[PDB]
This record gives sequence, structure tokens and C-alpha cells, in this order.
Amino acid sequence: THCQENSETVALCTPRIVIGNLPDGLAPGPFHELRTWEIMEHMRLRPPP
Amino acid sequence: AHEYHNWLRSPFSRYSATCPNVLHSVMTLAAMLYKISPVSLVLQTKAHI
Repeated sequence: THCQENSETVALCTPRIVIGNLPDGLAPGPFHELRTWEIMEHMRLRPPP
Repeated sequence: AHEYHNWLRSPFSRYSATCPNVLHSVMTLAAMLYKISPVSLVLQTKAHI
């Protein structure tokens, strides 16, 4: 981003820490639900309790 | 820690710690104890198992 400091506009780079901080336009909620279905399947829990 | 001299190794733990708690899990943990003696081999294959 272009952060606004006091009368200057220095650039600000910061790491995304998790996968969830990716935007909706590149990683939508339905994709996350469909991925966590697979993660729930991998632990033999695709029928959840 | 005598794992190689044991009767049940780490695959039994790593399957039993993630199975669902249905009765079929009890059945498959039971029938994973089939012996691989030659006489158990012919006894298994003579009944189409």
C-alpha cells in the first residue's frame, strides 16, 4: 500500500500471515469451504459428528 | 521401545487414532490382525478373501 505519513506517502509492505488474508476476489469463501471439506475428509471426518 | 519385536506397530496406532467411532472401525481393527503365515495365507485365499 501507499501509507500516508505526516506530509509524506511512504510505501508500506507487510506479510500476509495466514491464507485467509487473501482477498475475496482471488480466494473466495466458497473455495475455502470446499477446501476445508477436503481437510475434514483427510482426517476421516467427512461425515462430521 | 521394542517396536520391531512388538506384535502391533505404529500403523495400528496411526489408524486407530483417526477412525470414526462406528462399529465398522472395530471390525477393521479386528481383521487387520490376520496372520501372514503360509497356512493363514492358504486359509485366507481358500475362502476368496
